[PDB]
Amino acid sequence: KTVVVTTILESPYVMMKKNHEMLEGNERYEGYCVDLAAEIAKHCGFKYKLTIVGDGKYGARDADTKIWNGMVGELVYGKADIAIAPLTITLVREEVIDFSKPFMSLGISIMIKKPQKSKPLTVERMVSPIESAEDLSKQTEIAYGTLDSGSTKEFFRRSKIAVFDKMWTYMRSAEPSVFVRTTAEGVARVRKSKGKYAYLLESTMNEYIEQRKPCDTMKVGGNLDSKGYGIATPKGSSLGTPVNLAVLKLSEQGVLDKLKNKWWYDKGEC
Amino acid sequence: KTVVVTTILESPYVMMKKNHEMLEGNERYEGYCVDLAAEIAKHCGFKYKLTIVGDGKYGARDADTKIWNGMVGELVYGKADIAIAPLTITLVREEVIDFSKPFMSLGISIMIKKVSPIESAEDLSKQTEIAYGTLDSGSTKEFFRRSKIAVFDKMWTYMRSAEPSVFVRTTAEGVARVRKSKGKYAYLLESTMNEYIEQRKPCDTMKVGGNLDSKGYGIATPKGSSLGTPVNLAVLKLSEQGVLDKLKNKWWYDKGECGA
Amino acid sequence: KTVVVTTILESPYVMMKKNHEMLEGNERYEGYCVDLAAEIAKHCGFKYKLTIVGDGKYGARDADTKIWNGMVGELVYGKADIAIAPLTITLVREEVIDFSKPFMSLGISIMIKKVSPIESAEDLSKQTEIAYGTLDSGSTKEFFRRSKIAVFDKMWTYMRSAEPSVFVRTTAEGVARVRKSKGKYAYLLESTMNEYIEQRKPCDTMKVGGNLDSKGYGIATPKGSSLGTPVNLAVLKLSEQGVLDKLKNKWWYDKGECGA
Amino acid sequence: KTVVVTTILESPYVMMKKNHEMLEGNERYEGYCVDLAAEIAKHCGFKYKLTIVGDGKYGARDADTKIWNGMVGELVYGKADIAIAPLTITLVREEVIDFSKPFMSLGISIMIKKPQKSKPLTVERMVSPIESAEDLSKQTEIAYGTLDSGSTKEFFRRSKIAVFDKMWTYMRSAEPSVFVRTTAEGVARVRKSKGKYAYLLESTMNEYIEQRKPCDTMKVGGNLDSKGYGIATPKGSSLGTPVNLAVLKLSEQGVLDKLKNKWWYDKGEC
Ligand SMILES: NS(=O)(=O)c1cc2c(cc1Cl)N[C@H]([C@H]1C[C@H]3C=C[C@@H]1C3)NS2(=O)=O
Ligand SMILES: NS(=O)(=O)c1cc2c(cc1Cl)N[C@H]([C@H]1C[C@H]3C=C[C@@H]1C3)NS2(=O)=O
Ligand SMILES: NS(=O)(=O)c1cc2c(cc1Cl)N[C@H]([C@H]1C[C@H]3C=C[C@@H]1C3)NS2(=O)=O
Ligand SMILES: NS(=O)(=O)c1cc2c(cc1Cl)N[C@H]([C@H]1C[C@H]3C=C[C@@H]1C3)NS2(=O)=O
Ligand SMILES: N[C@@H](CCC(=O)O)C(=O)O
Ligand SMILES: N[C@@H](CCC(=O)O)C(=O)O
Ligand SMILES: N[C@@H](CCC(=O)O)C(=O)O
Ligand SMILES: N[C@@H](CCC(=O)O)C(=O)O
Repeated sequence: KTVVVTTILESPYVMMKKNHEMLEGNERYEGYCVDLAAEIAKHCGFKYKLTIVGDGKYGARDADTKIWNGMVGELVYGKADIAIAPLTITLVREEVIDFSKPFMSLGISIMIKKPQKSKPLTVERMVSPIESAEDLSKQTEIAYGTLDSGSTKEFFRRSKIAVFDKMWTYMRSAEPSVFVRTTAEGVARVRKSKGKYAYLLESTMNEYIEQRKPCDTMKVGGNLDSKGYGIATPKGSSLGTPVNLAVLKLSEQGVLDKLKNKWWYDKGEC
Repeated sequence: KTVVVTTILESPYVMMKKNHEMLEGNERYEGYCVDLAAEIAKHCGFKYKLTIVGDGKYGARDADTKIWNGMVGELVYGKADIAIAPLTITLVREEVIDFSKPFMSLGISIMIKKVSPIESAEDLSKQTEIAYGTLDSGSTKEFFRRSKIAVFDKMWTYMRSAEPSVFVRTTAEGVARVRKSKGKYAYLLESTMNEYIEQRKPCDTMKVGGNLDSKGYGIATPKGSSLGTPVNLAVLKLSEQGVLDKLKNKWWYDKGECGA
Repeated sequence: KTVVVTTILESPYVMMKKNHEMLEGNERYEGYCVDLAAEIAKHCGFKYKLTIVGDGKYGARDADTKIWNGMVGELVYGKADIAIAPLTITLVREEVIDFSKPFMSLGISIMIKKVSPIESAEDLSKQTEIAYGTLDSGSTKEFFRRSKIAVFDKMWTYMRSAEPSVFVRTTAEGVARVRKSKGKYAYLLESTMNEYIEQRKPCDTMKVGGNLDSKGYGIATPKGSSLGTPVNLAVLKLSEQGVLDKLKNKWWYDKGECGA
Repeated sequence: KTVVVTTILESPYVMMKKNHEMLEGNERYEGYCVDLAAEIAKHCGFKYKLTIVGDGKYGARDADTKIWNGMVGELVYGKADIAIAPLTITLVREEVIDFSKPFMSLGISIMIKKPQKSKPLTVERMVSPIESAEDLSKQTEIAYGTLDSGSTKEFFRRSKIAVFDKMWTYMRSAEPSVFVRTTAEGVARVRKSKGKYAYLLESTMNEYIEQRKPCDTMKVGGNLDSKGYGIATPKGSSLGTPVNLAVLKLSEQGVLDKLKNKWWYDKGEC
């Protein structure tokens, strides 16, 4: 029996190959997550089929409707067996699905358009109007937002820290809406907003986008928190312990480090 | 029913208080792990008693004996109910005990005395002038022993065949040996311990290069115990509430007895 | 019995003089390989005739047909008696023809137009901005095809799946493509050819990095022929007498039509 | 049946391990040649034993008696089957034994004691009294010699080049004898002669000795010629073709390059 591996289209985790029109099956996709699935299969023998989540969402719970959407919803309602995707381990998600040990460490970072070089002996220096989350919250000329139906938005919603609470209070009543539907949409907003929009995304995606052309964006400050990506399985499933053991084996063998190096830094430019 | 909490004396995780002679119970202990244990107990809602492991070892399996020692042995053999200590999450340990989600990130680092010719670990393995060792009965030693990476294979080949014994009994003794080696001995240890040592007086040791790999400390529970899910949710809630970051800042950088 | 010698038009190995239209026989050819063939004939004591291979290919076997072309094909199928030419000694060729001892050392080198950002082979593979190719039906292409090293595997994967065809038909064609690419294309060729090109006008190309590997040119002879031992002894005698070094200096640095 | 592999005690080709007193068999020795023999065995399956030539000589054709000695001699007379050792491919040797493709390139170089750095804005410069071979031949205040019963001595003996002929003419009638019995003896002579002795050895050994402590010797100029080391085998033997094919396989596979890098440059003490 073949199990369903749900995932989301997000570079560099899951990207379509250039010649993907003539290919079929799992060979159309490429990235970190497809290699992770291949290594998981190598550890524990099973047949898997790569599928993309229908709504293109990571997962969230509506307050009034109380139905999980995205990959978490797909896993909860039995439409998938395992989610090998950049899914953030959160307390609310852990109560409805099973998470393995983290395979990648990350944190919430800020993305802004890279400032032009300041000419004024004849040294060149780069100065950005945002240096930390606190000054980003204090100012009001640059709008900021997160990804809709994501872990960062829920983190800001349920944060009792004064700075993060202030940012959330600004976000919930910002006209026009500062929330985006996709990471690429947020990066496009940052690029075309001429320095008047800051995107709050994970540090891994931020660094990856900064490492590729045209590299007109930069990451400012440090990470707002420390989290991780976990492989998710439904509650009471027989694939949880083998997946956790496989992740631990890959971590000890150094496969994860080599995968990160070959998918993030060996493919950068500029 | 009071829950026995095994732990090890390792700064800044667990320390003996200055007036611990005139104190009883858990009130004679201080550190990151003490506050973490207090918050875990508050979240779960149980009474706990802090106990120090009889042998100052984290845990390992002896060859041709298959007997666990340290806090891992204290857990597999029913002598303890939970282990709130800087216990590295490893593949070998996870097959006998239940680990929660990591609460602190870390990695293997190199500590030398205060140009830094050694720099990275590859250059350290490329030079026989400087000796390097690890802590015995620890995750770093097992990581080096089982490593299939070529560089780490050469490092393990050196350590296993070296006279005198390049391994050390305790982390404090290892950093002392580094201090008194006049730049001839290098210590391999956890990144958090290295940072804590290098931020303290006399600040005669420094950390060179990045982390060799990345692991985490987890709260360990006996396999099949009923405390695994509650402590896992407690760790997740503490991480999302910013408590773990504030505790690390309090016990690593708030004091800062050095100029940096 | 006149011995048919097959060779390829490559500089400075074989050239068609300047007034070849008014010359017949071997007198219309010049170069390192012509002098080497003259020395080999003088040592062994046989009359020889220089012929140019019909197709300007060094030699390879095509998949699903198992037919050799070029000088290797000229030797395996009995069309030639000996091959004095810059023929790289390779494992696949050695199983079908007899190679003598190498008479010239060489290696695979990278060249671009006139500090180079490309630097070594690893950085060249990493930077997708610059395209790199290889001569068709040569030993470099087969070296990259059969290579199991990861970096060379990436290079070969790029070359096979490249649009337009990153390969070239002749060495001069690749030289011209590098010259007219304005620093966008890099050529992968032999070290000796690279040095000869870079030491000639207009001196717009330079060799970067070191040598990817180390190989040698050998005098090829049909398998199980009576000429193998005499030509091997002749090559050894020429090497010990310093004739090969003298010829290389004459044809590589004596002229030197460049600013260096 | 197990064949006999004859070797020479030369570093870093064949070296004894520190704990070689309690070891037996092929595990006693270490170096480049033992790994070469192991790879040859892996390519073509056979059982081999490592022996050291009795007289400790590479091989030379003794005049008058016309009897070969050393590794070449013991290969000719049947007491050895294959010589995996730094044996130079020469015309005289090729006529009595078989030689494979060269597995390592080399040349004749000059070894002199490293001079002290010159005191003279405040830059420090290194100046040596010998820069090439012809100036070494011209002067007479510095003695120089080669290895007895070696390939370099034979090369100088039959060389018709004017400068090499002049060096040979000086060498044959030099008292006390400038020739040494072992490479280590010549290096000791260079070190203890306080700049009044130059040792002519192969470039590989010269570089290896340069890279190790106390590194008080240096190589001046360039190689006098271009040669190579071959895997010798008796004339009309069945092991010549498999040995040649294995050498080609190792060269194309990159094994030889990594072996040479690990033995010569990885263990650099200076
Ligand atoms: N450098 S990285 O982000 O690619 C990365 C991050 C991590 C890795 C491995 C790598 Cl390569 N393994 C750890 C795992 C190992 C054991 C301890 C924590 C989990 C279980 N999680 S992690 O700390 O999130
Ligand atoms: N900054 S730190 O080292 O004290 C640190 C490190 C980590 C924290 C929290 C903190 Cl404060 N939480 C994560 C946990 C949270 C959820 C996602 C990964 C695990 C489960 N583990 S971690 O990445 O090892
Ligand atoms: N200096 S050079 O490249 O023209 C050159 C290169 C080489 C020469 C001679 C010269 Cl002049 N001879 C050797 C041969 C001689 C004997 C030892 C190795 C082979 C057999 N091959 S080589 O190392 O490929
Ligand atoms: N760089 S090195 O001296 O260790 C070295 C030197 C040589 C190598 C391989 C290496 Cl790694 N292979 C060549 C061989 C390969 C094929 C072409 C010439 C011989 C047959 N001989 S070589 O040119 O003498
Ligand atoms: N990785 C997040 C989504 C990305 C983001 O919110 O920035 C998740 O799994 O929910
Ligand atoms: N904290 C580690 C020990 C430190 C070390 O490996 O030196 C463990 O629990 O195994
Ligand atoms: N001279 C080489 C061809 C050069 C190349 O590989 O580009 C040969 O004989 O195969
Ligand atoms: N390699 C040489 C010996 C060393 C030398 O003469 O310098 C030989 O095989 O004879």
